[PDB]
Amino acid sequence: SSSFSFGGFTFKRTSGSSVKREEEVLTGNLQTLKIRVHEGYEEFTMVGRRATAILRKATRRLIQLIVSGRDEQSIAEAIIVAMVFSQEDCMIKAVRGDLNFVNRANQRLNPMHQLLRHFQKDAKVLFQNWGVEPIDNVMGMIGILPDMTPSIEMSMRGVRISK
Repeated sequence: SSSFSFGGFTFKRTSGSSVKREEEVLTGNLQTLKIRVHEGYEEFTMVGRRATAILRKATRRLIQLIVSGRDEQSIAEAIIVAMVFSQEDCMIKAVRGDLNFVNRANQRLNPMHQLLRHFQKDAKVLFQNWGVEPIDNVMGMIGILPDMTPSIEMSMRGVRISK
């Protein structure tokens, strides 16, 4: 039906539904945010000049993120955007400080953009609370660790690398 841009990446759905839903979450700084949650399985591609990815997800959970990029750091940039987009609660909980990002008109960025801006600042807490898991490298799936170390043994939950 159509694309969009978020976090410096063009998104493009390739399966799943666009119904809305409101939910209140609580950050790790005890601030309340009101977010628009897509309930159901949806699948997107993500494209930016130094990385591209496939993102599969369901309700407030990332199923799978396969990413390719020029290197570890361009790959990390794809990962942070997908984690924020996932909307998972370990993501919401990784927030420190109040989020009050604004445009040049002193209007609030929307809640999703509040999260994105926070984690673009720095994703260390995000990555450390996300969860790691074993990988099968007999299937060619490369892993990446919370510190950006590539590994053939583990990876941050749901994340795999392919270039």
